[PDB]
Amino acid sequence: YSYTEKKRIRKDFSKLPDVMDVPYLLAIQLDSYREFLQAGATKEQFRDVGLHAAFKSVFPIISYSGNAALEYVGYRLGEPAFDVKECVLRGVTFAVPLRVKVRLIIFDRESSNKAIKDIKEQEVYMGEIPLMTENGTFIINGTERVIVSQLHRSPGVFFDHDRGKTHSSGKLLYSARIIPYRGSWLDFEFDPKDCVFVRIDRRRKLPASVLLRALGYSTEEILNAFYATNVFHIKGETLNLELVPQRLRGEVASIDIKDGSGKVIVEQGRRITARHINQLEKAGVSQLEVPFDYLIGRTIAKAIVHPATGEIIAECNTELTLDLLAKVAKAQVVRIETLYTNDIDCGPFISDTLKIDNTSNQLEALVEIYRMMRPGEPPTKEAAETLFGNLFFSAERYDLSAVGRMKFNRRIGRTEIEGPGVLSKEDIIDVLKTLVDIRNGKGIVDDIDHLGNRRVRCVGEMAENQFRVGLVRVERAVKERLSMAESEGLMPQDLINAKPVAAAIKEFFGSSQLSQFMDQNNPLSEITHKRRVSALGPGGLTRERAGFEVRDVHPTHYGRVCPIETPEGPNIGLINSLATYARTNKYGFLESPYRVVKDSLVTDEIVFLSAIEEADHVIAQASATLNEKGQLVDELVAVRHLNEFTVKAPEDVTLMDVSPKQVVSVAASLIPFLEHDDANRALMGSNMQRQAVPTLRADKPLVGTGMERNVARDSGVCVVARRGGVIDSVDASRVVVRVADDEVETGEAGVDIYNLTKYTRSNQNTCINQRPLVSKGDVVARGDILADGPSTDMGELALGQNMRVAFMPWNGFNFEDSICLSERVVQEDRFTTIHIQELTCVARDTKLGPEEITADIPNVGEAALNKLDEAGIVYVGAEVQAGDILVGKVTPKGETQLTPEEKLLRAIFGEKASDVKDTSLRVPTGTKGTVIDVQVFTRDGVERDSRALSIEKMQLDQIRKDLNEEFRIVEGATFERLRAALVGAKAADDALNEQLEKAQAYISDRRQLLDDKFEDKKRKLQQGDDLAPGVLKIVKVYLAIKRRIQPGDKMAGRHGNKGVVSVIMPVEDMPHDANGTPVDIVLNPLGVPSRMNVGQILETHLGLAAKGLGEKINRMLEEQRKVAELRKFLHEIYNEIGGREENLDELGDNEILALAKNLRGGVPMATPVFDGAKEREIKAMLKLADLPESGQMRLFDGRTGNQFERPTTVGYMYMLKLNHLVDDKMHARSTGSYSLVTQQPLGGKAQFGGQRFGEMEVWALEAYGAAYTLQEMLTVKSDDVNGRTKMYKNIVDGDHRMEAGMPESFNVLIKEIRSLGIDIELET
Amino acid sequence: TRALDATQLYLNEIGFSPLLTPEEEVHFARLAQKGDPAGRKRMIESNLRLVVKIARRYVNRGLSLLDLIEEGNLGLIRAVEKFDPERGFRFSTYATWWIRQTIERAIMNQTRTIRLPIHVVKELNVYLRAARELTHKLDHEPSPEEIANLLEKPVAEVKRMLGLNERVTSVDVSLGPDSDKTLLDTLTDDRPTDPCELLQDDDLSESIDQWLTELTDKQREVVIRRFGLRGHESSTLEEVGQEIGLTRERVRQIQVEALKRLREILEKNGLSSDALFQ
Amino acid sequence: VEAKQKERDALAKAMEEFLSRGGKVQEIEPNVVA
Amino acid sequence: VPLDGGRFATSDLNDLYRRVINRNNRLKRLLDLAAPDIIVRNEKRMLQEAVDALLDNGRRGRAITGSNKRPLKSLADMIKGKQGRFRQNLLGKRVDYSGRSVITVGPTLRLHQCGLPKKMALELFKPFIFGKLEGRGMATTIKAAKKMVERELPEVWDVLAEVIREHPVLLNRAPTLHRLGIQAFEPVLIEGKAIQLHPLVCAAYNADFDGDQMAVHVPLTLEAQLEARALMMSTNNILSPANGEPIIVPSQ
Amino acid sequence: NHCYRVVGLKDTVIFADQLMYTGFAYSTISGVSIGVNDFVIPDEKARIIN
DNA sequence: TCGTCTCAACCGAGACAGCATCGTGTGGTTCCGTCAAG
DNA sequence: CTTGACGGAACCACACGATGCTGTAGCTCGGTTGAGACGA
Ligand SMILES: [Mg+2]
Repeated sequence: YSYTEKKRIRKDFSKLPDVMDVPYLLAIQLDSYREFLQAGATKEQFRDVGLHAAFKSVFPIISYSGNAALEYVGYRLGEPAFDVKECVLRGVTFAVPLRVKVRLIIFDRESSNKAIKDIKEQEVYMGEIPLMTENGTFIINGTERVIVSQLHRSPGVFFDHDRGKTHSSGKLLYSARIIPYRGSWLDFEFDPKDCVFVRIDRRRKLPASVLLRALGYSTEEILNAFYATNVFHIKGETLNLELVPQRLRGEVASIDIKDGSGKVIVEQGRRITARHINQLEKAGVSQLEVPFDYLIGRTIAKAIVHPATGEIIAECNTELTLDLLAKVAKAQVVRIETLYTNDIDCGPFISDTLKIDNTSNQLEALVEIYRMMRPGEPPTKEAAETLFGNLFFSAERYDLSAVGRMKFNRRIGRTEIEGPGVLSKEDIIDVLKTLVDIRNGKGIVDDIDHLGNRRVRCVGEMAENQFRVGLVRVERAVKERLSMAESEGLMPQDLINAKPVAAAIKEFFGSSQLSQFMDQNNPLSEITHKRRVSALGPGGLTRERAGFEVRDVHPTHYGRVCPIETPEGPNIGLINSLATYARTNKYGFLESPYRVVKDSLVTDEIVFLSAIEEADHVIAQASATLNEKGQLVDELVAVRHLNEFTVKAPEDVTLMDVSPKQVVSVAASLIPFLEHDDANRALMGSNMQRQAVPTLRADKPLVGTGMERNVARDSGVCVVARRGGVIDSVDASRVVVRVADDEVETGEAGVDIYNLTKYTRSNQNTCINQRPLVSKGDVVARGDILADGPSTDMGELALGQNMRVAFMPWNGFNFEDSICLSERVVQEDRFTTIHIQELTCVARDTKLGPEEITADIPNVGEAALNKLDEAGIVYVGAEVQAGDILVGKVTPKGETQLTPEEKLLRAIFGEKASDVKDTSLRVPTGTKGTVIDVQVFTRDGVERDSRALSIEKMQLDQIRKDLNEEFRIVEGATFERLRAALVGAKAADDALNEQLEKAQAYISDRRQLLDDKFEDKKRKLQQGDDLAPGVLKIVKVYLAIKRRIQPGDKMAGRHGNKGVVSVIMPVEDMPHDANGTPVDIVLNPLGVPSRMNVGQILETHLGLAAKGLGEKINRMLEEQRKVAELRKFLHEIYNEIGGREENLDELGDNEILALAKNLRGGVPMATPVFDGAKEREIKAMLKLADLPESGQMRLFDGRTGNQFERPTTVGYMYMLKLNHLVDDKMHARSTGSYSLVTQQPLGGKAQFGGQRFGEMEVWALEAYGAAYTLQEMLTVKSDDVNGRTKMYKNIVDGDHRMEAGMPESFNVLIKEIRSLGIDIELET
Repeated sequence: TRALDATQLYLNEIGFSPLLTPEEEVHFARLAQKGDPAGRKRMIESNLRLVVKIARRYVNRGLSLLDLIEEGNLGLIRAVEKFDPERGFRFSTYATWWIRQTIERAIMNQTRTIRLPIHVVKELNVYLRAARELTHKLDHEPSPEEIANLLEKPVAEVKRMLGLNERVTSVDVSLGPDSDKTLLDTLTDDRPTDPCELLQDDDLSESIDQWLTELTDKQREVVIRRFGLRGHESSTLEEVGQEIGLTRERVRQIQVEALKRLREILEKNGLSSDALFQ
Repeated sequence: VEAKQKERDALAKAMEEFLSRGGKVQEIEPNVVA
Repeated sequence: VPLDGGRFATSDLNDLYRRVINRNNRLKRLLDLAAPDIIVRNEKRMLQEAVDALLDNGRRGRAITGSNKRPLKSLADMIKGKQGRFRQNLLGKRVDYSGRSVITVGPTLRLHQCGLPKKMALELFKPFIFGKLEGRGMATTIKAAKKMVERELPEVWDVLAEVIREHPVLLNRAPTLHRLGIQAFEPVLIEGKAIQLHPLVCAAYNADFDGDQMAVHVPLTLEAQLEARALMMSTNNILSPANGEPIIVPSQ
Repeated sequence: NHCYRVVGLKDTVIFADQLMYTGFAYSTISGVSIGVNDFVIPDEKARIIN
């Protein structure tokens, strides 16, 4: 029992008991980072894939025409010296070195143990490690970016149908897309005219016989082993045939096969049935007599070269004819090798593909694959062989992991799961056998929309591939540099280069699409952006490449891929999510656990089951009747065996579900009543919850799902307790806890600091902060919540707030799906939000004059100079209005060519002719708030501003203050430990002296430790950071806008009901009941029939019941009753039909008062997704708290006062706040600066541009029969020179003439057309 | 089918280049000295293997390989044009040095948009070479402080020298793979091209024209002739001493009292310093 | 895959035989360029 | 243009034109030395691929730039730009006197009027308020006019409300679906930042109040206002262009 | 559509706001809501399912 | 026995050093615009 | 209404590298085109 559960317990309604606790959410990226980095390991590291596996495949090298070797035992990880809270405010991006030890061993180039000169030394730091935090994110140059799990196609060969318009046939085979892990993309297309032709990226179509002859297999042996295995002889009655009963099954025999010494099997014109097959099986006659007319349709496998004749009488892979059989008879051929194909058997398409284009020589295939790669070049056998080896056999620019060989072995059939990483010709034999088996029709075709055909990758494999590419580039550079060098003439450190791997690890996080910016506006976005499964990026399908193939789901995703979590817009279906209980495998495969059930009893152990065995095994349903004996009471349950739902027997199943929340992801599972909603609007509500923003007062959610505390625990913004103990002092800047004597070491017992995250900037310009929820003098446990982040309160996830909500169309304010608020939300500041707005200003150095932070700026009034100091920066916490100068930036100018009007207005006012302009940045329109802090970065060895000195002195006194308070708490812990030690038998004496000396040594070690920590902080804060070149000082001011509720804000609930508020209506216009609480936010009753979600009504009914119980316990606490009445009240609450009771455990004085003070503001529920609360417990909870049972309240009309002749429904709806406000989208522009290619306005002049008046806008404009505004908006608003001037003069003077003129768009067009030399003239 | 490319066609065309003994090149250089259009043609059509071997080393640059083989044969023909056979050595090293000079000129003139002379690109090349040498032992990002300490140069000087290296990217390759919006419509010009700026210019011109027409004649004349606003040139009282007033102090006092009158009528018209210069 | 692993094992065996057959280890500095 | 820190911002057309300039200069310096046939064939082929990279990109040249992976932009990418083979004036056209906002429903307003907040009403009527301020006789300048509309004075609403009651505005959804997405209305003077709309026109918009981004348009001359109140005022386009049913459809 | 076709434009659009206003007022003073008793479940549905 | 009528792939969109002037920095006087002083 | 003094441009000579040139020699779906097929 945790300490947070004593303050808040959740009334659950799960009729099914919980058999498995919710696992770690971000463990996949955690152990992927642990496998790729290998920070904590022994001297014998793991042999799995990663940076060590990428280094061990390349680092043993041999010099061409020389003797050189490089050995390594391992690498050494670097120590992260940059603090996270100082690198988000300085810009260090978590730099961490990585040094390796290379052994340069030389030889005498004779393959013997002679001249063994080994030089074992540590090399330079190969790049910089990312060094991500424990939360699962890493900072990339100030901002925090995360990786996305690439859900590309699985490595291997698939065989689908792909019926399209290009084939123009009902039954056709698709192209075999061989997909390796990196590089060497090969294709195998099946031609419709009984042929097979491979394809390439840029080359044309090539036959499969040339590919086999280039791989190494001869055409005759491949044509023999491809079709069948049958030999023909000439013995006895002029021919001898080997009869096969398997090939003759289902074939209409048109000839006589009466051989067998007077026993006829099938007569002429009789179909071969199973009786003739059984007769041939019981006879066993291997020799049959056929006429010579049947041999004409057969095709030979190899060339028939008789040794007596001396010439080739039959070509390789050719048909037999009436003269060819006579030639083979007269040439005295003993054994004839030919293929046997039937209509009921597989069609001989491989022989027809091998017989095409006369491909029978190895040199012809070599020059064909040389012309396919480099056409029109010098045909060389060695160069083409080396190119084919580097493309197929060698690992040069080609990396394939073992999962592709595992998928190929699972496809073609093999007992060994692990295969070789290099491709061979035997895999080509398996894939040709697989494609002719697919063209025969046996087996099942693969589905490209399956979970097995879409592998979920991570950052580790792609990072290892990029590091391997950079490492083979550095190895090629070192081999090119050390070609003519020697051992004593060169150096092992100077020959290596860590620059290509540093450039590769730079582009892997800076210019890669997979390392996009992390959505940190909401903790749900923070936990779901790690678990995104996107198909885009390199080696995947983009938005236009999706079609109708990867946007659909197969029922093999039972507990693996959640389809109710994808971003709405232009990409739905190809970007997927990861489920809750789904755990990836070692091979990167998505697997889900299942409960093994026998015929009589139910087992306890759980095994993670893959997708390849679920197609053969039966999977039952966990939502079944159980009589507490381990058996199903029903005789028929909805099960699935062949990836399709059906009905089965309870003694026939073998597996069932673990939990019903294993199929849904963590985005949609936070919405209650998922089984009452449709997946469309639940997906929309999950998307708006992922795109949510925090609030000011974090009110706890009324109707909860139970996993709110779990998703608050796994979130990195919360404060997790490493060790338990009592809490000494709680502060909003930092908290400290004591360490008990059980879970502690000998020395340095009490050491626990927790720097709370102050008001800093997120990625979507929203504020983040940590609020403590504990007291002084209380004990905690391991993993306890100390301080909750934004949109989290007192240990649970608390995103928005709740208010009284009814379902009524009220005066057209909630017209279709709109919102009508009340004055309580603006008077109590409930759903208001505060954004932190960034403003990055640079102070660069130009060639005509440098810039600096100088407060003496020309054209500055009194209201601007009063805010800024003698330095040039506004003070901490000043009110910033619209159109205020914040930063100080003066740029010089020379030869400005000033007008006489400007010097006249300068000489009238008597001001000095300042030749230095003012290019200081200002706020946009609609921003009027208060700044909180400013972060300044300067270069190393440059002049520093006095505001920078004030900032660094405030930071150093804050750092010294927290160092002093942690030194104070550790010396208080040491003194209380010594005082608890000396009281035992005080009245031997050598031990006490020893312990005092050990305590003095410990406190002096802590003193010198804080001295070197302060020295490190001073040497890290006084130095300069790596900034952009040409910049003297980089400042950034953090402006916080205190935004309130305005008419037009975005408001949506939890079930996908998007709406906009209308105005600020008062508290009296809304209808009220007889109790005294008027309704606040009124919704429309169209959200329930149109959007297919009835969970609105159930959620608002449970919210009404929860507010009834909360008001009852509030008036019970007001009435000053005893604790026996409160525990009887909790007993009659927690003894419903659903869920379980956890009463009679908490103490009355502490825990009961704690749960009262922490549950007076509402109680949370705990409902599952597919076996949640039924309606009868909701009717009981409505009827026990003096509320109507159907939600049929009787309300009073506030507007007209007439009594309603109908009962209404009110309640409480927990809604969310969105990042769809008006202030970030408002563009305020009347006149904007025109562009350079045409006279169209654009941004950049401290004003946002307009919208795109493209083709559809002007099409809808000329939809009506008008012509004057079409040219007015095209020659007056844009694309003119003097037309706007004469029209403004006509507007100012008043008279209108409407002169036509000549626009500049015709001038741009005539220049762009006469750039090609085109005669254009006017007739007139 | 056949290849519709140029590099393959060039590689097939250069296959007929012979490589005889050095006495043939000695005789060709002797015949090219007196003047004949056969030895120069043979030297330009029989020595392309060294040209393509030079051009294969300068791959992955801001140019194309056709430009590299063109500067190679241009340096070769400039080497054999003014070729002196009195040394009696091989002209392959001379053609190699000429091709090195031509590829240095190609790096100088065909890489960056801003053109550079020889000395600044030479000091940029040795500075980037020194940075490449020191970054192998530094194992971090190259900063100008260590380069200035190693090269015995001031930090501001090497900062101004590295400031010339712009390395400008494209205007269509935006941030990210999905280039839904280019960088042409992002930034604007630095000059005043807004209709607000020109509108304020013409309104201020008409306003000061009305204020000069509403003032006295002598004050408007001394305000228009001195600054050159109302159809006047760039002349002053030293040039208008025989035009308006002979004494410079008298017309200077008239000018400053006219400026004070303009300031007081702007103050009475609702125009102050804070309302004009923010 | 297998050929690179066999070359790595052969190079490791040759380095072990060179280290156990009279050869020593030359410990160069971590930051040294020729 | 000079960028931040002495840098510059150039297009690829400068690079391709400079490259064909240098190749023509090398042609000029090579034609005057009695050159053989093979090198002038190679140089004319080089100029052919150079001017082919000048006019188009992505066919046979495949020229790359320095320290990047994206190909250069030819003059086809100046006459067209991005988004297929559509022109630069046809791909994007940022029109002046516009700005995107979010909409909301206003039920207390008629069909012949609407709502509009003052924060954008001070700028969408900026030449009108400049003409009225210079014609009535309170401020003949324009910089003091900008100062008094940015200082939030008390008289700016009284001098601004004359061109609010009887002045049309245009409003278009940024996802355009049909011809009813553009409309004409009459603003009033309200508080806040977002725009109130007519209730019975969102069905003609096919735009439920889901918090999208809708942009407004204000034409400059009064002739365009008269013809907009003739063509797309909501008392004129009552019938839908599909059939005989009205596009103003009553909601639930 | 019928009253639009028989009266023109101005009387239609002045009828439209008055009909919208009385519809808004009669929606405000109405009292319908979709509840848990709104979705009536017949007892023969489980018989059909079984 | 040959001209014309389909027919399936092909392609493309939504280094180093030296030589001969050279161009604005760097004052150099000089003219100009202004500041006291009667 | 007169007089004499200092700070800021204004071409211009001097000039310090600095421009400029030169020699060493080892996804679906529509317009294009080559190829088989049939009758006068
Ligand atoms: Mg919407």
